[PDB]
Amino acid sequence: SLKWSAIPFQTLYRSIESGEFDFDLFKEVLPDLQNLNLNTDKLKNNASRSQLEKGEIELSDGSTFKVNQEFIFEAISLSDELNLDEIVACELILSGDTTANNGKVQYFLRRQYILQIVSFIVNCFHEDTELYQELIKNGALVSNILSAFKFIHTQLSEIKQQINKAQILENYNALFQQNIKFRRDFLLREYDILSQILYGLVDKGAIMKNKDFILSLLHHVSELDSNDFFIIYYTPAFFHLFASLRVLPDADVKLLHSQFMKDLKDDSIYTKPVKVALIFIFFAYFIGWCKEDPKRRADTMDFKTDVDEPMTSAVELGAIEQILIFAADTSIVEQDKSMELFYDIRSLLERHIPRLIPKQLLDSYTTIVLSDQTQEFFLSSFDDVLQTIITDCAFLLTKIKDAEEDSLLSGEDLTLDDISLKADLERFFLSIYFFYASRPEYSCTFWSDKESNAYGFIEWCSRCNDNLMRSCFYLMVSSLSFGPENALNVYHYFGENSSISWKNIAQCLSDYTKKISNFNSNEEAVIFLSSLLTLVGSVTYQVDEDVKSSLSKVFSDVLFEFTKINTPLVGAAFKVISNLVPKLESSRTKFWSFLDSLIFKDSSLNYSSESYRNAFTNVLTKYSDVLGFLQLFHNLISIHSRENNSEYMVFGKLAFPTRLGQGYRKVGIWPYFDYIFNDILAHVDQIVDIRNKRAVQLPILKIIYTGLCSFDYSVILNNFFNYVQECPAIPIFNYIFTEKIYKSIFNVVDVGVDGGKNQAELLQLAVKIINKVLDYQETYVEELFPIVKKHGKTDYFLPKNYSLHGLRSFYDAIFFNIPLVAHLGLYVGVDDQILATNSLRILAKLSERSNG
Repeated sequence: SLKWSAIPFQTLYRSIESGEFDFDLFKEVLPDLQNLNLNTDKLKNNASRSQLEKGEIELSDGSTFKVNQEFIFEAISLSDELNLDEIVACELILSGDTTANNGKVQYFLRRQYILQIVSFIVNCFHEDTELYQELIKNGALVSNILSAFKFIHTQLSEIKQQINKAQILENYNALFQQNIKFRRDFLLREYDILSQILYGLVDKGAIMKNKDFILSLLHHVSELDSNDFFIIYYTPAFFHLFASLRVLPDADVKLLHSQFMKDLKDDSIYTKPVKVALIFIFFAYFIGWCKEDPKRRADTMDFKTDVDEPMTSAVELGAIEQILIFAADTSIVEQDKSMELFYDIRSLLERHIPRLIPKQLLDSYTTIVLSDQTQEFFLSSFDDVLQTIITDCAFLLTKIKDAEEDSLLSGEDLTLDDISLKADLERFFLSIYFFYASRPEYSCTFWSDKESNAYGFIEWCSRCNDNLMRSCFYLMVSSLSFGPENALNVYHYFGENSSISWKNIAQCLSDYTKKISNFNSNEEAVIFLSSLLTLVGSVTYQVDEDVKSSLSKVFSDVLFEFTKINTPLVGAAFKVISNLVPKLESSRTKFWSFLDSLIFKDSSLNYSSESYRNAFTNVLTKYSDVLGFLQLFHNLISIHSRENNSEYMVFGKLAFPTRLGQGYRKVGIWPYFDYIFNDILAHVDQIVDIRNKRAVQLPILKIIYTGLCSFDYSVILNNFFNYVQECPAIPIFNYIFTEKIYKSIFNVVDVGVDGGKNQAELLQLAVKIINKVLDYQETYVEELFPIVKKHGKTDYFLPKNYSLHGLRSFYDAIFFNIPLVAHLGLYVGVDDQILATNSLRILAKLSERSNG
C-alpha cells in the first residue's frame, strides 16, 4: 500500500528543488510515484464503512484510532464526493491539519506532488541518471501514464453527475459551484503536468522502443471528441515524437508509415480529423528521415505512392484545417496591441472542423493557460512542426497553390462554404499567423536570415496573387511584425527586398478607392482591404517616428481619400491614420486639415451650434466610424511638446492649426468637443453592450484628461488672449460643468470594478479628471472664462450665450452626493496607486470645507 499523506511527497520534492535527493525516501515512496494519480484499487468500499462507522479505524502502516462523529462525516463526504476508500480517506484527514475539508486538500496535493516529481525527474535528469533509471525500470510508470489521463476523464464526469444531481435538487448553490471549480482546477493542473511527463518520456526515449506505444496513444487520443481541447495536451508528445523518428528502429518507422496509408483509405478516418493531422505531420517528418539515411530508406521508396499521394489525401481530409485549429485555439494574438482584424477570417477558413473547447470542464472556463513548462514544450515542438512543413514540404505547397488558382470559376454564385473548400494554402498562412502572433522570440526566425527557408517561404508567399492568398499573406505578415524589432524588418521587407512594395500596397488601396466611387455614379474587397489595413496598422504602430514618417509619405493621402468613401472600413482606416500621426504637434497640420475637410465638406452650417454637430453626425454614422474617429482625435490632440517633467503642454503651444476651418466655418477646435461631449459621451450611458460602451468611454476620458493638461495653468497661479481662446481646455471645462457630462464621469466612480483590467483604467481616468477639475475649477472661472467671454473674438466658434453653468450642480452632485464621497473613501486603501493617491487628493480638497 501507498503512503496516503502529502508531506513525504512535499518534502521529497523540496529536496530535489535544491539537488538534495535522498535515495532513502525516493526508494521508499517509489511505487507511489509509479502509480501517479491513480487510486486504482482502494475506491469506495462498504467493508470499510462498517469498519469506520464503529468509530475505531485501522491503517495499513500499523497503529489505530478512536474516531468521533464530526470526523466520520468529513470522511464519508470524501468517499461519496470522490469514489474513494473510507480508511484511505481517513489517513488523508489525519495527515493534514484537521480543518473544514482538509482531507480533500491532502488528496489533491498528494497527487499534484507525485506528478510534479515524476515530471521533474523524467524531464530534468539525464537518461543515464540513476533514479531516472529506477523510476522507469519496472516499466510500471509507462503502463499507467495513459490510465492516468483516463482517470482524470472519469473523475470529470463523476463531477458532472454530481452537478446534475445538485440541479434537480436545485441545491446547485454558490458554494457547490465553488467546491467544484476547486477540483476541476486541481485536475486541469494534473492534466497539464501529465502532459510534461508524456513529453519527457519521448525525449528520454522510453516510449519509442517500438511502434506499440505510438499506436496505443494514437488510439487513446482518437477516443476524445473532435472538439475536446484536451487534445492539445498530447500535441507536445506527438509532435516531438515524430520529430525524433531516428530514435525508433527503422524496422518500425517503416511499419507505421504503411499502417498510416492504410488508415487514410479506411472511410471513417474523416470523422477523426485529429488522426488525419497527426498522420500528416508524421509524413512531413518521414520525408526528412528517408533522406537522412538514403540507401536503406529513401531509395526503397516511391515518392508519388509512398508520400505525395497520402499527404495529398490528408490535406483533402482537412489535415491543415486541424493544424490551423490547434494554432488558433492556443494563440495569444489577443495580446498584440497593434493587431486588429476587421473581417472574420477564421470563419471563412475554418468551416468543416469545430473549434476546440475544454468541453469536459463546461456545463466557467472562457480561456485556458498552460503551465510555463508546458507552454515551452508546446511552442518549441509546434514551431518545429510548422518549420519542418516549410522546408521539407514545398512541393505540397506549390501543388496546392496551383490547385487553388484553377478550381473556382469566374461568373458563378460562390458561397462562403465554396470559397473555403479549397482554401488549404490560406489556412496554412493563418496557422502561421495564429501561432507566431505575439511570440517574437520565434516570429524573428522568418526575418533573421535572408538565405533561410523561412525567409524564402515569405518571398514565395509574396508571389501568390490570388486575391484571397494575397490578403491572407498580408495578415500573416502582420503577425510577424510583432517586435519593435520585427516591425522594422517588415518595414524593410516591403521597402527594400521584394516584388511587393509599400507603394504597390497604397496603389491597390487607391485603385479600389476609384473602383468603389465610380460604381456609385462586395465581400471580396472587404476581405482584401480589411487585410491591407490590418497590416499597415500593425506596423505603423510598432515603429519609431522616422519610419512612421516615411510610411506617412506613402499612405496618408490615400487613406484620407479612402475614408471619404463610405465603406464599412472607415473606422478601420481612421485607426491606421491615427498610427501615422506624428508626435510633433507641428507635423500634424496635414492630418487636421484632412479631418476638418472630411467633416465639413458637405456640411450646411448656419447660426446654430446644432449645424456643426450635424456635420459630424452625418459623416460619422456608425459605431465603428465613431470609435475610429475618437482614436484619431485622441492622437491628434495628444500632448507631446511638454514642459520638463510637468504634464502640461508647454505654455504657448497648440496641437492643431490656428484658426482651424478658416474659410468655411466659424473656426477653432470647439465644435469637435460639442460633438464628442453631447452627441456621444452624453449617450454612452445607453449603449447596448457593455464592452462597446467601455470601448468609446475610454478614448473620451483620455481625451478629456489630455485637454485638461493641455494648457499650462501654473503660468498664471505662479494674442495670449487668442491662445487662451484657441485652447481646448476651454470648451472642455465648459462641458464638464453641463450636468449630463459630470454625471457620467461621476458614475464611473460610483460603480468601479464590476474591459476587465481595462475597465479599471477607465476608473483611474475618471478620478484623475475630477481631481484636475477641482485643482483648476477656480482658474477656469476667474482667469479663463472671462478672457474668452470678454476678449474672445467672434470669427470663432463661440456660443452667443457662453456662460458659467453648473458651479452649484457639479458641486452638489459631488459634495452633497454621498456614495461618490464614500466610494472615494473606499478607494484610498485599494492596491492601484493612481486610483488611491488621487481619490485621496479629491477627498482632501473636499475636506477643506471640513463638515457635513
